[PDB]
Amino acid sequence: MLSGLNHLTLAVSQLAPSVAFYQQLLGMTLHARWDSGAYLSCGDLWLCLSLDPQRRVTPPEESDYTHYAFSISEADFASFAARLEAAGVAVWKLNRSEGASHYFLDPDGHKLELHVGSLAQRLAACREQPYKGMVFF
Amino acid sequence: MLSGLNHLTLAVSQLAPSVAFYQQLLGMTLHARWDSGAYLSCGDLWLCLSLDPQRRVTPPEESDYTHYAFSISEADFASFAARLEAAGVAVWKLNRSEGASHYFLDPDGHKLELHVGSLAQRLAACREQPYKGMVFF
Ligand SMILES: Cn1c(=O)oc2cc(N)ccc21
Ligand SMILES: [Mn+2]
Ligand SMILES: [Mn+2]
Repeated sequence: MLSGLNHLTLAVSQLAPSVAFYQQLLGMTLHARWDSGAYLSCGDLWLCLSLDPQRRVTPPEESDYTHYAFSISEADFASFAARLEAAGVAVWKLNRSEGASHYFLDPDGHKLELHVGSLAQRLAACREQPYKGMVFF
Repeated sequence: MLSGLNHLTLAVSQLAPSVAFYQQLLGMTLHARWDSGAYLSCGDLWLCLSLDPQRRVTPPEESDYTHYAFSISEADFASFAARLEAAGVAVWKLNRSEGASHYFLDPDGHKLELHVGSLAQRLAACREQPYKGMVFF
């Protein structure tokens, strides 16, 4: 039986700016760094950055909707989003189709998101404003 | 401050086989489905499948090392790997690291993994046998 996400591994093209982005800009905890990667945590999430010569810097119009959302509190959301904006962090989506979210890109174009709220809260919101054809189990 | 992974969203080319894969084959809980996606959970993980015509069914040689690892106990690992093998699920890598790992592909070529072991376990092993260039914090 599967019990959750053990880790998220992101392929990166340049290790140093990617470590800086996740550690310095996003505030995640850096545990170790080596010539080809780094291990960070974000709460219980184990994040691995893996240096990969195959990774390309990808504009958001060239990638699909696969994305990674990080939890942030209602009290912290707006100022964190505004700080990313003021720092010049690129974006990829503006319309809030799944609640309170800020959509932004990492240095390689990985699609990231700040989101306020749990799955239970999103299901409750969807009952009132459901997506087309929505069924709840 | 970011407090964890809020959700993982995978773009999918065909919703029905992706739901069958994550719900029926992998045993995740299906909470809701709509015309263009689904919400599932796996322990604390909130997974969203998003129907996206831009998703390509991508051979593993054509994607980078970005991947998503799910937790499983050591005791359950071999029978879950055998379940995936019975269903003909392709493997994209052999394990050569600490902790059991099974590297498998979803219907669209998303790179997945079953892994046994925590970040703390990995860091302890790395302390004893550090990777090239490894620094701890
Ligand atoms: C700046 N820095 C650091 O904090 O840990 C490192 C490890 C390596 N391999 C190279 C550079 C660093
Ligand atoms: Mn999202
Ligand atoms: Mn892995």
